[PDB]
Amino acid sequence: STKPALHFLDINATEVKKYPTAIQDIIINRSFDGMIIRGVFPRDTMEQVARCLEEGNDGGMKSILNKNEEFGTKVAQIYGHAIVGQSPDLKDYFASSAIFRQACRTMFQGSPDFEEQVESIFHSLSGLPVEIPTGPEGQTYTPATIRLLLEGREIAVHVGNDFLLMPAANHLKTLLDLSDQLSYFIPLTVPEAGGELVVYSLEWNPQEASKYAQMQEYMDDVEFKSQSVAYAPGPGDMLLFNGGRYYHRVSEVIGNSPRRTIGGFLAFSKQRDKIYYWS
Ligand SMILES: O=C(O)CCC(=O)C(=O)O
Ligand code: NI
Repeated sequence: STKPALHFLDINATEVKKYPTAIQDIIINRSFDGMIIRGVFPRDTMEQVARCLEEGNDGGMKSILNKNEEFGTKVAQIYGHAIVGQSPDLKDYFASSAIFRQACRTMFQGSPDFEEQVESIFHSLSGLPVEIPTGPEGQTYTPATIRLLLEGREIAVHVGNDFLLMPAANHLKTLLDLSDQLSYFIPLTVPEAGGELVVYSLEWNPQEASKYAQMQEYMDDVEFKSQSVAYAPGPGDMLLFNGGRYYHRVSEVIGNSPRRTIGGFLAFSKQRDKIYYWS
């Protein structure tokens, strides 16, 4: 057998219209588990946005950089508050999201715009309208956050469907289909080595995972019972995958060129007639 642990497609962004039910196929039919979509953004756009962040002409994006220094020396830094990290009132989250959307729009200079381009892809892959959710008092969710992984840094193993048990999700649970959520991200800059997305074929099992202080130890126990795939998309490629269902991590960055990625999550509306995307 030459079957890998998970089934991913690999397409060029110019071809997304040939896959008008891909989102349905991942979430509903489970006929594959993810896709790499090459060239969603030009490499030149990725270099210019990265230079904005490096040099600080970033539209204010540096004002919402969370260095996560309290959480130790292995953790990612993040521009914007991700919703998984938040209290159920979401006040600070919605304020960061406003800053993020304006800064992001300024850095991409419409060439192409980040939100327009990502929405184009998700529309093509579903046939559905695509929206960033609105909060209950008219706030904006953020479409994305930017993760910054320096040398030696990683994103520890986690699984997206845990969000459905967090109080921060209360308002989104009034809008979303409560089946799997997908993850999407696009690298802005890639490291010399390491910084791979590792997706396990182990599926969401919150009762069992909860017995471990470290979720990595759970993965290591199941490995004792061909159990994962690793991906390193290049700049401007989108990785879209069933992060809700499958445990996943990002491996440690090797070398002094940081890994910078912009992305978030997506899911159907309750009636599966719209796609919502956020971080
Ligand atoms: O590497 C990133 O930016 C995010 C990886 C991840 O955990 C996800 O896409 O759900
Ligand atoms: Ni994730």
